[PDB]
Amino acid sequence: AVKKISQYACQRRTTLNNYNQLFTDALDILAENDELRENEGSCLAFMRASSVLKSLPFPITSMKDTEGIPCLGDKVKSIIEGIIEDGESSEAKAVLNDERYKSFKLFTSVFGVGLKTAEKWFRMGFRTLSKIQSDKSLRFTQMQKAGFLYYEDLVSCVNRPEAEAVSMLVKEAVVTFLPDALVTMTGGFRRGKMTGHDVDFLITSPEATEDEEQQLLHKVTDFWKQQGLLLYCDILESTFEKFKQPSALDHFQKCFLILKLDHGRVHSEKSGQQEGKGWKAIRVDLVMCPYDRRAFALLGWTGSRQFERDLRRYATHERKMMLDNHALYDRTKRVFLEAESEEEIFAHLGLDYIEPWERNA
DNA sequence: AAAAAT
Ligand SMILES: Cc1cn([C@H]2CC[C@@H](COP(=O)(O)OP(=O)(O)OP(=O)(O)O)O2)c(=O)[nH]c1=O
Ligand SMILES: [Mg+2]
Ligand code: NA
Repeated sequence: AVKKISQYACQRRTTLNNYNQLFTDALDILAENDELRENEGSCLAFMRASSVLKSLPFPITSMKDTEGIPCLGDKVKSIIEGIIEDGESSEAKAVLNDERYKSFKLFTSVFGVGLKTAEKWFRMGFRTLSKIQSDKSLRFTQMQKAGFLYYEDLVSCVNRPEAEAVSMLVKEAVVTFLPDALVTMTGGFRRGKMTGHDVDFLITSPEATEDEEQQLLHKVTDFWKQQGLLLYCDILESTFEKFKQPSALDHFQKCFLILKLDHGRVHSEKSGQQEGKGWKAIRVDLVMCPYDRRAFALLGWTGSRQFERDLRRYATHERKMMLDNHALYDRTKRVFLEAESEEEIFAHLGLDYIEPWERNA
């Protein structure tokens, strides 16, 4: 009954009602393992397979249900077969018991710790965070110190009442210095997610001067420092150049923060909870972009990561276009394509518009 | 420095 399924996430509608979580959770574990081991192509195969299954409006209950579904190779179909058999993946279970996997997941869960540092610590014989933190020869970056100091709060995922409380704080701070500014919550929460590892925002101003737009993130973070809310701050100045071709991280001015979010600012509706210290450390990402690039930045920062990947792949292989967070370039017409909305980008790409809550690829 | 942060 269902229409042909595209190999591209940007040509699929993926809502949060996942009927194939048994399969997807196992494929996500297998993808994450090849990623920490730096096997791009094998991880890529599991990510694409996981992504297609998330788009299905029904659960896979037999191998005949896998017919006509793209991105399901022989290796992926044997994993599906094993899960149909007893409800569990022996392959994912072996990864979960692997010493490298456990250590890499554990070490990279620390803010300021990436693949290189996790690898360094694993090859040194470390297996637990307790032994890393208490070691006398190791030296930590200021990001890693914050990562270890606020670890429990940061490893606890942010919920919607918390994200909304942060949105109010961001909007009140930004409107203080730029009353004409547009503040949009991006990331997972824009896609309708109930949790996240952080909260993301896109800030833009139609009438700000070059200086007002450069100074805004400094004014907002200083305002929070004065109030004692800024636990961690790292502001990356713009490396954005208007005429370079779109050919990881974008070049806009941005900041990676840890905010002290007072529980009193959260409208939780939840009762029976224990207040403890009365606040929670929340990872917050702010992006400032020039007004004319607002649609590309919004598309880039809304995600999901797989939706973004397939958008760029589709643009390259199907349209001979170059897309990133700053622009869209048409290699045939030899012209940069302008957009005032996400809808105009989809139209330029010849794609049916996919709503933010349908981008959960 | 490389590395981290989306
Ligand atoms: C890191 C990363 C991110 N992106 C885009 C797409 C998403 C946004 C926000 O990032 P995030 O990981 O928090 O995403 P989010 O979906 O909000 O996930 P969480 O709920 O926080 O886990 O950035 C990307 O294109 N490539 C990447 O490698
Ligand atoms: Mg996020
Ligand atoms: Na990390």
